[PDB]
Amino acid sequence: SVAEVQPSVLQVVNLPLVERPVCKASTRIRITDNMFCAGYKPGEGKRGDACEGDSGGPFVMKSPYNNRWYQMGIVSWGEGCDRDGKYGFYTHVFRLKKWIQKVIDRLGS
Amino acid sequence: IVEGQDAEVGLSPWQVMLFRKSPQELLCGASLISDRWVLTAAHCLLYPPWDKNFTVDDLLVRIGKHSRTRYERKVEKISMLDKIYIHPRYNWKENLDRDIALLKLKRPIELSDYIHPVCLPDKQTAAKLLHAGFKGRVTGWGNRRETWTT
Amino acid sequence: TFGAGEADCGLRPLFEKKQVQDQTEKELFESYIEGR
Amino acid sequence: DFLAEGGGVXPR
Repeated sequence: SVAEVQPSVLQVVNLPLVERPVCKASTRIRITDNMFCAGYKPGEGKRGDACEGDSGGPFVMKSPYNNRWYQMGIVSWGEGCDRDGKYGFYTHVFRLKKWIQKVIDRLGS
Repeated sequence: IVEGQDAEVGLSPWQVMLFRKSPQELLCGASLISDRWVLTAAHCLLYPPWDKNFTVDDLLVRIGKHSRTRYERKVEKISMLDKIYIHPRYNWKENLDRDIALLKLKRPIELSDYIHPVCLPDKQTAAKLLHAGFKGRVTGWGNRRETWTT
Repeated sequence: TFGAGEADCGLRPLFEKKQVQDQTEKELFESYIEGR
Repeated sequence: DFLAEGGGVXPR
């Protein structure tokens, strides 16, 4: 069972990291270092974005040094899905990593 | 996901599906970062604006899935949560700052060709990989387009 | 912290472990080099 | 107020 809008099988999309100033200028919201934005700029022709239901999911990067996949972000929020001039926001895993350590390593790390 | 494509099977072995016991439904995405710990957004569980406060007994975690809809016999592992941890400085009102939460599984899951944990960045990797222009990858069973529809 | 936490993490059984690449993994590599 | 500025948490 499935329709159109809600996909039948898992979906993928590779997105470019956008620089902090551009992300800030793209929204009226008080963005924070704890979040980053990604997506193609309007001057790029390529589309693609996370949308409702993708929340909580991972934004990963494959390292060219060692060939491991790292989780860089968590699908957090955005203003609609794939609007030109808008960028999807993601929690900053490396920046919140110390907290992740503390709770996994029994409230200490 | 908008403008994405069907994923090859086993493409994202760390992909977890946050699901609700009752009524049954897809709640969010998540990532297996080890055999016992799952990472997800704090708003997936706690978002007062939409009257959302799921506790441990409302959610199931489905790992190893490909299809959004069907129950995948051989590959899928459904699990229950032992604990839930929402970041203490999570800000849902103002800006959704610190939108991070950890789900502790009842007991460690069993890795497979379809169930494998992702790495968490470390200082060096963060510094080398996180540059504007560089691409990352997003996966999910979310909607394909903005809604005016179901 | 340093690279591998689990030593096995991020190494997909069906790809990196089998020396097989996924269909669009190349898109990621290409955006790389040292361009940023 | 996130909601006031159009911000949107990710199913509806």
